[PDB]
Amino acid sequence: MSELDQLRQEAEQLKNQIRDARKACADATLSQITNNIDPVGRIQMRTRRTLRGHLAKIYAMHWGTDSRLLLSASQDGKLIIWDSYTTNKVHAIPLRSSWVMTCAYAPSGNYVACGGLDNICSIYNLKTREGNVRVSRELAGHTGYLSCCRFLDDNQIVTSSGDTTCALWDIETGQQTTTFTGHTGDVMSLSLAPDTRLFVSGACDASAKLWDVREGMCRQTFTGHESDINAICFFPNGNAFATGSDDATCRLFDLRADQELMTYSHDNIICGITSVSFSKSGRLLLAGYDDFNCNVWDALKADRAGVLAGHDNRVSCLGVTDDGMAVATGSWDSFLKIWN
Amino acid sequence: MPVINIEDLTEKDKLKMEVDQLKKEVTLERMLVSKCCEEFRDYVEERSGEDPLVKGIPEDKNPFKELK
Amino acid sequence: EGQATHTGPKGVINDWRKFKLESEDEGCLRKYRRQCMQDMHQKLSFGPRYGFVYELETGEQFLETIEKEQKVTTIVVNIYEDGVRGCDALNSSLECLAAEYPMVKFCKIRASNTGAGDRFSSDVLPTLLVYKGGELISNFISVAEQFAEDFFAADVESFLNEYGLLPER
Ligand SMILES: [Gd]
Ligand SMILES: [Gd]
Ligand SMILES: [Gd]
Ligand SMILES: [Gd]
Ligand SMILES: [Gd]
Ligand SMILES: [Gd]
Repeated sequence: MSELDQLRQEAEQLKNQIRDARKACADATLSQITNNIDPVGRIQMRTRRTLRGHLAKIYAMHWGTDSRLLLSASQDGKLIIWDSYTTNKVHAIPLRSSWVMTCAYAPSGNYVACGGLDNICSIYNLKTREGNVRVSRELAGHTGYLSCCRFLDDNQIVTSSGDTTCALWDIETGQQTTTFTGHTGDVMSLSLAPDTRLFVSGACDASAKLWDVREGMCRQTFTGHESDINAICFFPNGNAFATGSDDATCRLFDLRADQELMTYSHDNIICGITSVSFSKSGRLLLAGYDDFNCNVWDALKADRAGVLAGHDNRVSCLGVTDDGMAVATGSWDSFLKIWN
Repeated sequence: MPVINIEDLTEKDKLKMEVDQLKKEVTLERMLVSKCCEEFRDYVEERSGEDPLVKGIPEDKNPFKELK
Repeated sequence: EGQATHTGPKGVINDWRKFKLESEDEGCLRKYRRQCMQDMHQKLSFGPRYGFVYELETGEQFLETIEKEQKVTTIVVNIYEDGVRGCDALNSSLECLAAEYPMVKFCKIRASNTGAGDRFSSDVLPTLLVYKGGELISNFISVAEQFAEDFFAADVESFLNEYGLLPER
């Protein structure tokens, strides 16, 4: 007969070894070094635009690289490409499922994707103009819901799934070029490193994994959260990233240190974090909680710098422009807002 | 030659792969958190002064100015 | 709360589930969409306890009102001083607002009565502080500057609404 119980122990002893290797470089926390840095002024953003058009809860949104066009997926089975400057609608795409979990905007603006409980990642060409009937490509493969997706370019897109996997597809052939396996739980979110050579992912096994796109395998596995990681976002310079989880805490992980540099939390905060985003300089870390509230964190000092949307329990998702000029919020009442 | 892989492996096939990855990760050379923090503080502090959401935007230089 | 169930993928999953418990327990889709949004105003719409701008006379009073208040109630406190421009207009506006948003508690107090003299110079007056759930949600120094010399309740409202500080629809 063969054996497993023992094989379950070499895993723990190895994890145990990695813990020590880490604990060996943990001489200080980030807040220590930033103790003399001046805290930021109270951050108070104001609504400049209100996007009207959806007929239901907004599930997810994503800014276009021009910091003007933005896409929004709703429970109304619609996908809307807006022009935030004028609040005008540019495209409107009927979906087959109301259960859209994510939507993405190709950096070129030529495409836009989305997917959800349909276990499929649908791609739409905005240039050939598939607004009414057409659907460029339907990426089938995952055996679990599609949690998130991010374009690498026009013929390459990465997806995360409830099937414990992440995949790199070739839009043209529509084949699952690479398959990133390793998580032991449902992958909830993913974030492309700025150079798109690497990308990180959060899952329900409480770990964040750094993957090499071009090489197709896991480089490192981060841990600290005792609960599911629901959101992950890369830091501006590519050397770190943030995570939000059900343990009501945000964590800053540095890639070179292979461990968390700081944690963001307060005793009054008891809901899970399902959304995280950095400001342009990375000084601010915006967090969306499951109670529809949003807190603005001072990435350096680890203290709340402010509240986004005055805790009106109306924030279901958010996003920051590449130019760091504005933040967008989705809501359960069907409206999106832009804040400066 | 990208790697394609279906998920109908056995628990053992996954455990194997797990210890393998874990070993690779163990051979990883790490940097002192201190050195990492200094660079984080450095990058952010010198850029936060130009961050639109940190300092605020002069009304004329705001793309989302009161529409007229 | 613990595990998420209203936002992100978790939200879609739980929305889909609660959906089924209703259709058998396109047309059923739209009904559900309306029910979720509807299901929210009601929980966010609380009883209209007030209707007037209350005057606080000491710092102890200030501290007492935000402390003992229900965590769901939004408290708008106005720190002012007579004679100082803008104050009167703001107080007028607040009286009308307090009457329209009975679920929002509106208060006013002289900078002198705060228990922090110099800290509040006419230069930053009037200052509008807004609390909720025991924590400070907004702090508007020189609020009067956010409006035209002559401003009325509807202006202060538009303003507060754009920071997401006022309830109901
Ligand atoms: Gd501001
Ligand atoms: Gd406005
Ligand atoms: Gd879990
Ligand atoms: Gd420097
Ligand atoms: Gd530097
Ligand atoms: Gd009104």
